[PDB]
Amino acid sequence: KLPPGPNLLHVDFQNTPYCFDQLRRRFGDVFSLQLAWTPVVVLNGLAAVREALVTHGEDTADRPPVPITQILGFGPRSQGVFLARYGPAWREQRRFSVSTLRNLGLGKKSLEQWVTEEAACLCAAFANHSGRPFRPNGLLDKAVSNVIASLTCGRRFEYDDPRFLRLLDLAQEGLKEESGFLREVLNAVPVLLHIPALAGKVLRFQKAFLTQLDELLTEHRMTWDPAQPPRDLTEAFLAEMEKAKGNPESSFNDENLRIVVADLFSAGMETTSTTLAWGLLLMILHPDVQRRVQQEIDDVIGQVRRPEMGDQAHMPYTTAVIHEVQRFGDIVPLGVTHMTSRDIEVQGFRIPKGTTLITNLSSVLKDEAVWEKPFRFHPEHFLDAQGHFVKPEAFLPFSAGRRACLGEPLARMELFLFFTSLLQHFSFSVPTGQPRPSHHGVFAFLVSPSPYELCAVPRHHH
Ligand code: HEM
Ligand SMILES: CC1(C)SCCN(S(=O)(=O)c2ccc(Oc3ccncc3)cc2)[C@H]1C(=O)NO
Ligand SMILES: [Zn+2]
Ligand SMILES: [Zn+2]
Ligand SMILES: [Zn+2]
Repeated sequence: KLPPGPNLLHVDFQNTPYCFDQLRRRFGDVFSLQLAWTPVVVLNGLAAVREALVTHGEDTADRPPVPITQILGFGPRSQGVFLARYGPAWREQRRFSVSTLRNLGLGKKSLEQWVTEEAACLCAAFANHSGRPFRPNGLLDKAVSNVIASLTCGRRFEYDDPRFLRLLDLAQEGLKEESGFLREVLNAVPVLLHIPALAGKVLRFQKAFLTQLDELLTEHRMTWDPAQPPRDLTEAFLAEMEKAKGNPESSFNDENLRIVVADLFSAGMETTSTTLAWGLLLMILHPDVQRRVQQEIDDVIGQVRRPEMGDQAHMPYTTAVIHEVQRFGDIVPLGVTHMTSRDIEVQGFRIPKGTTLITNLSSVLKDEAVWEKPFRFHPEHFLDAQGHFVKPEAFLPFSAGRRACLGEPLARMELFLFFTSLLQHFSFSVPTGQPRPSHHGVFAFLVSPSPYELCAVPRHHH
């Protein structure tokens, strides 16, 4: 009983999410596609995604093999987390990252204070624009990159630092290669790998990004004090590397240190800062909502004191707006692919072993059966009539199951602290004479808002 479907060129790749709406209205919530000899089943809506990732989660936590990553040093015990196959290498790094982030202060007050210190740096770089129009994306990336740089590498960088700039530039470009035509065709057709020029051109920026990290990791190895408890995730990793010398089963090796640190670092940049970029864009398209958040900040926090996570429970409207920015911004619309380890049943359809699953997360965040006004920016999607915060089950921007985004608690903290700090100290607006920016993003693996400019005008002198 396989799922219905049409394939290879009946799929618009310059606007895939809208194409998958058409096939879902045609064939239903679970449909098939055959793309380059790989069988694909697309999952749509909460129940199909939840059935596959939670109910059959034991059989859907694997990823599709990616032989092109062999250039970045990937091997059976060197697989990072994000593209790692389901197995001991993935499980050890995932638990290590999850608990190392926690022990470095994630769920606690030292990280909150760190993030608001970085928000102040970001606020100051905003004020240095003298109320003139500017694209906020670059400074967002730097402020958010410094948070993950702090957790993984034990340091931040100056916004003018050329090494930081190169690091961000290579990462943004290396992300663009993950969803480029060349990358998948050699991952699809493997043999083309050996051809020298094809090997030297693909993942040039991802290989450059890793090279630039090796340089920071080498300096960190110089400054690390093993006689003291690990200050950051790289030190925690290196300590585990030492204990594991002589153990060829450990994923704590030199090949995996650069991959894991790159994984967390690059993920820590591109996600939260893109969401924040949608946030500001939507605050200048909906100044009524901006003003209402600014009112809630004043009644709970004030205009001088820095925000804390203990405020959020008393700020349902600001929490609603932030959730709505993630729901509307829809930053990863087609998720990250999984693959079945067994035959499974989703929505009464049989899905064979070895099928690439596409969790259509956009079809969950914008499900017309679930949300009042899915195609509008509407904070009341997360509010009830008395103004209490409610989170529907369809809020799945981080996916579900054993592979669900391990960054989620850091993202939640960063989103709240950076967002409220910016709105606490500035008033954001479309620039005086410019056309009203689009609310449609540019589709890639990650969906950023269409490029726009804003003006940040302080709310106070003192
Ligand atoms: C707004 C911010 C973010 C969003 C919307 C987001 C979304 C996602 C999604 C949809 C997945 C795929 C889960 C699946 O396989 O079904 C994922 C995985 C992952 N994310 Fe995030 N992410 C965000 C921020 C972050 C941050 C800040 C980090 C690191 C600190 C991070 C690290 C990871 C990692 C390592 C994985 C792989 C998890 C695994 O395979 O076990 N993400 N994320
Ligand atoms: C270590 C690697 C260079 S190995 C090859 C792939 N990249 S990448 O820089 O192209 C990348 C970055 C972010 C991302 O999107 C995310 C991540 C996390 N949560 C939600 C969305 C996807 C891919 C690195 C990687 O795996 N990072 O995680
Ligand atoms: Zn350190
Ligand atoms: Zn209520
Ligand atoms: Zn101020």
